Amino acid sequence: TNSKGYRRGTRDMFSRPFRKHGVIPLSTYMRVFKIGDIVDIKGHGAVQKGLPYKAYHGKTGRIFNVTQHAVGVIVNKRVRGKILAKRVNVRIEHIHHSKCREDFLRRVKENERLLKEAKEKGQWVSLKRQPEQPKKAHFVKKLEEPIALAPIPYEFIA
Amino acid sequence: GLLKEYEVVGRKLPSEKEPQTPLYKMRIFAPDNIVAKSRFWYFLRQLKKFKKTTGEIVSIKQVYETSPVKIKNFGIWLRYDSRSGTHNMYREYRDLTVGGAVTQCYRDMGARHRARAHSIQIIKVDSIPAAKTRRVHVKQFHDSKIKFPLVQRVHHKGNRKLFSFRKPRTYFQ
Amino acid sequence: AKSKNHTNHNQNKKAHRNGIKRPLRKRHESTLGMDVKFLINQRYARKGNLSREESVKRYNERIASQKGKPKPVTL
Amino acid sequence: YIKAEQREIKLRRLAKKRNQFYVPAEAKLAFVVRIRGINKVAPKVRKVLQLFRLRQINNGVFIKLNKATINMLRIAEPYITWGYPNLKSVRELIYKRGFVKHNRQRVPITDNFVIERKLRQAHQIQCVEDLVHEIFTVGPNFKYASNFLWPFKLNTPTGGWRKKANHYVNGGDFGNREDQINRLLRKMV
Amino acid sequence: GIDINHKYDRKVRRTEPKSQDVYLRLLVKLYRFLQRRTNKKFNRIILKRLFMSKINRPPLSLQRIARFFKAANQPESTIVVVGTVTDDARLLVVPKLTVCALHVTQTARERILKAGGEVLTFDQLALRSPTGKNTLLLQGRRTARTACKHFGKAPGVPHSHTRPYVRSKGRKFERARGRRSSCGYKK
RNA sequence: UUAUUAUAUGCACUUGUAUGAUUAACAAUGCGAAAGAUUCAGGAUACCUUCGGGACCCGUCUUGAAACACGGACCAAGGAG
RNA sequence: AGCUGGUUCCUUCCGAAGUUUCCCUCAGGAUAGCUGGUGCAUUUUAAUAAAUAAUCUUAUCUGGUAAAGCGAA
RNA sequence: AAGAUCAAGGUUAUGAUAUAAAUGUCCCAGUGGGCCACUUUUGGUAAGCAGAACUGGCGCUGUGGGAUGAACCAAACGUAA
RNA sequence: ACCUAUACAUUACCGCUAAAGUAGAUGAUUUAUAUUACUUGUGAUAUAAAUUUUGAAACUUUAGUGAGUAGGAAGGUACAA
RNA sequence: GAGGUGUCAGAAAAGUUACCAUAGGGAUAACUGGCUUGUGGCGGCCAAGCGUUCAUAGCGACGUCGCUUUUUGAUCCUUCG
RNA sequence: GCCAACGACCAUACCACGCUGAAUACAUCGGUUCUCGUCCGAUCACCGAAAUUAAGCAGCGUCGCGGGCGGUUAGUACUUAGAUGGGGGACCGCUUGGGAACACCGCGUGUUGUUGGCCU
Repeated sequence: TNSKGYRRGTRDMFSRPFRKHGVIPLSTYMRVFKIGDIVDIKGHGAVQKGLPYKAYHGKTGRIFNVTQHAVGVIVNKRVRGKILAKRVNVRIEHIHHSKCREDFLRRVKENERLLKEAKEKGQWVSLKRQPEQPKKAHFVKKLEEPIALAPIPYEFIA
Repeated sequence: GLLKEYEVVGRKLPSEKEPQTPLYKMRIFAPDNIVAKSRFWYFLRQLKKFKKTTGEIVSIKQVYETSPVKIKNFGIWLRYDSRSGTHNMYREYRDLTVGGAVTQCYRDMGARHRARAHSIQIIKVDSIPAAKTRRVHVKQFHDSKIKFPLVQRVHHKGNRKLFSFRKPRTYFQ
Repeated sequence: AKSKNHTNHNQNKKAHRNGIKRPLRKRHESTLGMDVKFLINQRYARKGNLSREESVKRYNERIASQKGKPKPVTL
Repeated sequence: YIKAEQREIKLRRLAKKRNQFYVPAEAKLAFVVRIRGINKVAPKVRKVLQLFRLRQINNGVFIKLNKATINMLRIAEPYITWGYPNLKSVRELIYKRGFVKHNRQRVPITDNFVIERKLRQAHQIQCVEDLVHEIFTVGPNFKYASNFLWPFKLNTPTGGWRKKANHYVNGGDFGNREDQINRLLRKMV
Repeated sequence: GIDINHKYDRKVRRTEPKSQDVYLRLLVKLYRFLQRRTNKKFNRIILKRLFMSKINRPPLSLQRIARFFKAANQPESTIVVVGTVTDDARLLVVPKLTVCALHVTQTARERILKAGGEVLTFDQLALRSPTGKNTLLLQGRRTARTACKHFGKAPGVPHSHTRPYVRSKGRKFERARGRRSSCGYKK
């Protein structure tokens, strides 16, 4: 009957992968973590204090507490069955800022530029992101010679 | 199964930073414009990677049999898949049609080997000019002075009477 | 009389029926595990703020008379 | 619309004369019609079908051909046959088969006036045909226009192949049969 | 193969008050005529506000009528209460207004009429103000009830302040094991 | 410059078209023929007949009951949230 | 008696679960999940959105299976 | 660092949708004996065998189809042309 | 090409859900006219004709949908007092 | 805070019943049948060897593919009112 | 460029074998009163006088050893999704999407932050 402890299956979760071996280098702390910023939790198993319990590895939350040597990140974790909210106190040695958020911020500044540029052009804005549409009337010039070549196959050979 | 021959071309996606991915083409036997593209990727994959939808279709175009009244011998070179056993063929077909040749091919392949339309791969098409026809059955047709008996007949059933009182009458002289 | 231990069969059907249901982006901000102190002078912050157009204007008038703070940011 | 047909025809004419192959602008706008169940369907696809609004067999909606949509149509493939609908087909569908969503209730049309009815704020749209322009061209108010139509519910076409659940390549039905839908769709209305 | 006409299509909310009261429905019938015929949301919600069960209708007390007066832009105001209006002894000074209500308790009618205010029926407020001019619609405190306390009765998750369903309150009545850290666990 | 289309085409009358489930012009026939009562149309009443097709025994525990699972010959009346 | 058997009119509408946990528990309960009913508050998700819920896509994280490796530990 | 006061902002900043959704009470029944199939799999030579993962059915489902059939296929059933 | 499920399309019809109005009758509304006012043409008024006394705790009006054990709710029916 | 219930969310507990009794159970053994076929029985394939010579007259290693269900296990679907 | 101190990323910085290193300098490298630490003034503590860029360190070279990245390998492998597709089965074609790895090949062999100095 079952699995259950805490460290179940974490041979490769807490594995430092080849040539990244040792003492967690200082840049990790140098990043200032501020309440409301989106953070990704990545289990570093060499920093054994403030360990993010195995379900929380690559489950990403927003910061609602900063404490003297822990960052309290609210990960919303799918239960059987009512999404309860968990404040997990985990260290910065395991906590890395999500640049999922920066994409949003880059957009505000870009949208404001496009808005201004368009307004000074008079018309028109259309700053909302449209995914890759079936494109265009494509002219291929030979140049550099007509095509043609067909293909295949003699693919025997065991 | 409707045998129409199609020219399909496909480049592999379009970046402005990244010039002009090379343009491959094929002749494809398909009833279907979609089957023309479908086979086209599968054969393109065999040399040159190019998965649709990291793949760019390009143009789907049907090609024009040059001589459908034209009286020609075709050799087709063919690969088929048997159950434990993928092998190569050369067979020669006397047809109006490169389209008609392939349609008679899928039927013939289907029959003798149990030849799966999905299990068959085409290979190559050439029109045989002139005594390059290994083809014992084929070369019978090339023969000066080609007169040939009509062997047998085919008895429409019965009649315009279901009730044929005038007895067929296998005779015919 | 071997029964069967554990099927997660139909659990995921069950969940989507009346939705697993995400809560809220609370503009009215929840607390717990804030190191007691911030909370103490957060309480004072709210209280001392008493309201406010004259209060900001009087301390702006102090900052222009004092000017103030070349030292603090560099230390 | 008539000019639109001429532009395509002329691009092809001018190219081929200059030796050039002008390969003509890849198609926007798909019509999706439901061949399949709901029962004996996997839930990923069941969910995708509800969102499309395709509730019953042979009910069909128009769906904007985007990178977003096309992936939902892929998981939906054995469940759907789809193609590029001609303007005749869109016109046949709205005038005979086209109902309106007004506070739940599925409400006639046929009046110009009842289409002016809402869509005059989406300017230049005061007619039954002007709604189909907006659908056809994938005009900016396509979200609301497509919504306004409640899925057109369409008899059966004509001898619709026994093999049914095979990709169109295999003689199937199911697939993006492209331009060959125009024959199908016109008959199914 | 309808994907999916599942649920809910039974919805939620009373067309008509769940009451035998012949008086009550006449007010509903009156305001129902006033709804679409005269536009305006005062008719729309008072129609609904008659539908209301006795809970969701909890008694509005006279001191709540008197605090609303302290409000800016409110001195000329005929306070609407779709409800029972209850006398609050503690308000020394009860201000003048006409108050329109379904029912006014007899001790509450004397302190309105002493003020010197008028105690009014909604049908006479409908005549006066079919345009709902200078009303103020007050709704009672539902949070007060003993039933609301009991909901959420849960131990574990650092909550409740909920009141266990106890016939008798005292020592030997649920003080022990599970209320306190001493006898195993804190709530 | 030419073609096309719409507006400047009102009032009377109208078995005109539609008016959002627009079956009726027109006509023939039976017949209500006082009470009495002819004739016509229409019908898986009971039940009979003739034809096709479908119909395995309910109650129940059970994963599944027509079961070579169990109670129940048949009927009335008492008879259990 | 946690067992077996039976439980007495109809129609309409919606409509399960054999799973979780604990229990001398394992032929059973409680409990959570699924179920209905009762409603309530608001509908730009409401009566003549710049507010979401949850599925694609996109962007941004995670993973040691398939495959591959052993002239890599 | 929070609470937060004040001022600036073209188009609200992926796509379909919403059968309206969220929320509370009952602490409600019924369930706690599952069964089968695609796919993935462990034990076992294997089993109409014992046991998981995901998903659908059957359980609660006829009808049409597989001659036949709980489960497979097609399809979810108001009454009829 | 043909055959064919209670599927699918349309239509009538049942129910359930939805969505909207219905509640000046000492009054309202329609129709025809005579008179009067303004104007081409409309209204007022007089007269004559016609409709309207709504279980407004229901009807008129509308659309979408219906398998169903366990079970739940809703509304009737029968029986004795 | 400690002392403890290991059936470890916490009964305080020895045999025997072929003298037995009950309420049930095909959720469950024995037993028929069904699946399976390792094991058993029967039959092959390849062929190193035996056989004076000569692999197969009759045989046949090391291997390997089956069939049968009549061995025995494996199973518990049905049957314990 | 070099050098120092303080570092980031973390082998393009390592390894191996040579060559070279001017100047402000690290270093090489000396002395042992004192403090201080060592069995031993090797380290460590202190004093900074005589030498030297050979080494550390840095750079430069190397079809090296290793390491990075891209292609190639390979749309294969593998796999999601589909069929009243095939095969006796084991499994396998097709069809809609996604997509490796070893290997081989090419090209690089530390870059850069702060702060001070030196500049061939």
